[PDB]
Amino acid sequence: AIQLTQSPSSLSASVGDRVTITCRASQGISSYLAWYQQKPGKAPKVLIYAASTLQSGVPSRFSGSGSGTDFTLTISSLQPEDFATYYCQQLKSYPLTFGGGTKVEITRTVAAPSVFIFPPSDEQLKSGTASVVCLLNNFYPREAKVQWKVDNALQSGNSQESVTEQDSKDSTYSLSSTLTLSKADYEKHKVYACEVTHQGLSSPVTKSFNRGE
Amino acid sequence: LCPFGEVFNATRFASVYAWNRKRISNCVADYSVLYNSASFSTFKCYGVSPTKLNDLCFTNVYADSFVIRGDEVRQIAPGQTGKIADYNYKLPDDFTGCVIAWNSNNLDSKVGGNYNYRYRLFRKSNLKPFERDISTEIYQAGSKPCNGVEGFNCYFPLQSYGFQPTNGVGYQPYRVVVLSFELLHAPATVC
Amino acid sequence: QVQMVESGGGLVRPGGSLRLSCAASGFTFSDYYMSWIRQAPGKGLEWISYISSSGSSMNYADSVKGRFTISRDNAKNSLFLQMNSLRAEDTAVYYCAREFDLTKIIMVPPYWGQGTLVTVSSASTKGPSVFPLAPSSGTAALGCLVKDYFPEPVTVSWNSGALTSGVHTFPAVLQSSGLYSLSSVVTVPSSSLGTQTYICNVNHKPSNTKVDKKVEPK
Repeated sequence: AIQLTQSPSSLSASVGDRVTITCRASQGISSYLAWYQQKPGKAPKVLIYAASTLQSGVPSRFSGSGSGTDFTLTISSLQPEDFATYYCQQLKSYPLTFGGGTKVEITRTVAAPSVFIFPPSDEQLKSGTASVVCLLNNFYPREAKVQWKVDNALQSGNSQESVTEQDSKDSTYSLSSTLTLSKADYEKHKVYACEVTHQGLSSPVTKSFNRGE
Repeated sequence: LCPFGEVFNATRFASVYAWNRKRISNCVADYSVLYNSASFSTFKCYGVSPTKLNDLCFTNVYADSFVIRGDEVRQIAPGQTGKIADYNYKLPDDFTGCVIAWNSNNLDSKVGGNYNYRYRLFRKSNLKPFERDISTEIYQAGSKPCNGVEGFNCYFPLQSYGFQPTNGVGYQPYRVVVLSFELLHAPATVC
Repeated sequence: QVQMVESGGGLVRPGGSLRLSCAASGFTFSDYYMSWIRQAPGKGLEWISYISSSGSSMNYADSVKGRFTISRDNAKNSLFLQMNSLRAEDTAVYYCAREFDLTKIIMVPPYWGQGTLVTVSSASTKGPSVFPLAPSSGTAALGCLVKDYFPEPVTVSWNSGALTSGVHTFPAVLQSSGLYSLSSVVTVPSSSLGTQTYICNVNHKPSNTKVDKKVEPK
């Protein structure tokens, strides 16, 4: 019954700053505390155990701190792959508890979006439904808006959207720009377009293809 | 007429730190034709001669019974050391009587493990000859306390047995019976 | 070489039952107080239960007390979960951890296996459909597309694994059709457009649909 004050809940850092995580604790746990980093979806891994000691092979930038109930995790120079969500864990009594989760970011320069365009596949079309797809890749920040200009009559309400997690490689995103239509409504038209409006797109630019090459 | 050949013929013993004990008097036993069913992995003596008691009378005859592992066989001996001899059941240096055991893997090794029989891995001090601390106190390995929770250096004192049949003999469940005596200063009861 | 393996997720109808599995080696398994953990998708992680070194003592977190079943096999280095009378909210990704070593008294850095997805629903299971995206243009790029499988997950892999550079795995963009579409795609040197061959490696294991697709242009 030992609850954890994961502090703070969210943040974003310019690349290579020092950052610090408090984990206050509902009890006095002594040094019974480990610190974990969770790349999106992957398993967590230990980075500090015994509240101070470094795990094997880890770089030194992670600094374990604390004793009693206040606990600190320091990073020396934050790195573009250290994008993760973070959890400290109490390890004293077996009701086994964590911090709420510090989601953590990188502040990179505004990157330019990279946008290709792809048709419905012949496999795709022959099923009965045809899907058009537009590319967002290795850009920063992730905020942008896309538009489907089919025959120049723009399509609102048939667009499914996914976004990549920020690149652990170089802090730049990617987004899924799906179109969804049946074969007939795919063949009704001839002109198929896709428009991109990002902050770093000094002006908006566009990719396109005509149904039938 | 007296019914000695009873508990080992019986089926389920007690776990070693929970060793069941019988006081027997007003009795008469066959110490040889039960020995001559000598299918007991282990048998040797510290009190009196082997099976030369059948016309000998006693005040008290004792028979504790429990189940250990096969490696844990060695322990049931005057002057022994280990979590069995120190924390579970100590035989005195002046031990008067003997011990029998046999491979109960046949009987008491359940397929996922006889998670029932258990032993005290942990005691603060060491128990005296013929002592039974059947305590569930969450042993404090570490300084910071347990308060009744498991956790770091705060462990449950009794480790389970988990007698899977596949085990090495070391961990097959050996069913054990001790024969103490306090034959002195009371009627001639067990012959 | 510390190793842990979760296996045994997928679909389960609520009120029906499932069973998880954590095979281990690399350390000495029978030493450690074992335990499980689950995370609601995107949400905070929650300890659910543990088991002693000897199996002599266990206890469940309250959200699952009784309903589920810790168990370890000391001689095959495996921890288990039997999950019963399941619920649409029991749905999480179920990790296992190696924590407490009676062989010492000092701190052990707990080891977490890679996890496993349990999803409790009665809307039953559909194999995915796999679709390429052939390259068009200054330096090119290509990827695949998967659509209409249920439940999660499906597997990123590229060029029989030989590719991890620029592989952009998309989150599963769920559909009106109540299924999952998504895709992983990769930036591809426009020069190797003749010298290489590019094949993507799906795995919808819950529907046992596991297929590979070529990507070449025109």
